[PDB]
Amino acid sequence: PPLSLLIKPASSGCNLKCTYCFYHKSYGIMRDEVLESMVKRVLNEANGHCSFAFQGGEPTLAGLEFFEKLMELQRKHNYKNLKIYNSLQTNGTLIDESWAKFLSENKFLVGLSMDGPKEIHNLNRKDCCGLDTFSKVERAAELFKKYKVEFNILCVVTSNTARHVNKVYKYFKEKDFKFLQFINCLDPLYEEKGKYNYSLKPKDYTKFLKNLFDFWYEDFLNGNRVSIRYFDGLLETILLGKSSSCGMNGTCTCQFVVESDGSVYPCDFYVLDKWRLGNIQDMTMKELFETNKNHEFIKLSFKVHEECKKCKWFRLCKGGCRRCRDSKEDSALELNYYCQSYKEFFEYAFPRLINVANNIK
Amino acid sequence: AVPSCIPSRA
Ligand SMILES: C[S@@+](CC[C@H](N)C(=O)[O-])C[C@H]1O[C@@H](n2cnc3c(N)ncnc32)[C@H](O)[C@@H]1O
Ligand code: SF4
Ligand code: SF4
Ligand code: SF4
Repeated sequence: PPLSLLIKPASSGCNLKCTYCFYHKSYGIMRDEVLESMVKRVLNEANGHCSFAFQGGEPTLAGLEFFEKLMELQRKHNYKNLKIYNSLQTNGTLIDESWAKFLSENKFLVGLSMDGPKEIHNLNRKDCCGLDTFSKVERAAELFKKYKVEFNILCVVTSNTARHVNKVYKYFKEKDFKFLQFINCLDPLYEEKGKYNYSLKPKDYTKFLKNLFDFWYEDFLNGNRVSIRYFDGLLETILLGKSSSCGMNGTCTCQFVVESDGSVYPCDFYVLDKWRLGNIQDMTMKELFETNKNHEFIKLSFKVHEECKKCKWFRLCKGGCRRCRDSKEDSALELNYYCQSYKEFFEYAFPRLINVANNIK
Repeated sequence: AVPSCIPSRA
């Protein structure tokens, strides 16, 4: 089968201090021997194609020469002539001409984190000193357009986002950003939910989804296509019965998260000792996947909540992402935290989602 | 299937 990895080449290391972030133990920068062992194993084991996605942490802290070495390894060690996909998620604050050229020439797909216009973005996305970052992220987008880097925007949805969907959507529209991914702001794993100023509560999320869908659909009607990852996945589920977004298919998959020391985990939300599968230097990808830890991680997500069983939306929703059901350590999974939001949203949007699905055949 | 924190096109 193809192989897809999520790599943290600078570990959890980051140059910012975003208020909601729980991703920034740092294993430091991935060493060359780990990088080499990882790239060779993937190219030897994968069939069809493989994908390397660089995340963190701020992955550009690994430095350009790390990524240059990566490309050289891919060039030399792809004995099967697999297709290779590379991608990078970045805060954009360190992007300069050298990065933009590299990313463009090497066909990376880039995800740039931008939470909306200046005020909405800076409220949470602050630097180490507590200062603003929006202008530096705009500069990154500017460099990406200049050098034709393919990029999507990754926007975290906080309570403030829910109150200002008009400003956020209009800003991205003004900037001609056509590929958007809205990520729910999660409270830290196993903490009491909804305790922070930024916390995205179910009633905030319902409001966000309904208003976003309205702006998206009005555009659709007017022939302006805007790709919104969640709505695309619903469309996929409607037309094909499956989605290419993890969290939308009802059960978990092993994401092969590789930390900078080579340790491997099943999902970016669960880089914890109890889910450490082993080390990529010493195990095959098959062996990691077939661990008792991975099998257990996945199988836990197969439990269907009783409310879901009789839910009219079950074939559309599937219970949502396991991370949003995991309220307490080693307690069984609960109903999705956002269950009420999906129900209220589906009642509001489903007729028009079908409308769209028909028109894209 | 990839998670929504990773950039992807459908
Ligand atoms: C933390 S970052 C790592 C890559 C890079 N530092 C960046 O900002 O894009 C990965 C993505 O997850 C998002 N994220 C951070 N904290 C989150 C939370 N509590 N809930 C949901 N998404 C979050 C970030 O905004 C970013 O869009
Ligand atoms: S830039 Fe990314 S990794 Fe860094 S603190 Fe903000 S969300 Fe977290
Ligand atoms: S917790 Fe969510 S994102 Fe992680 S593997 Fe499970 S469904 Fe996918
Ligand atoms: S909307 Fe709620 S009850 Fe229905 S499938 Fe989704 S999580 Fe389950």
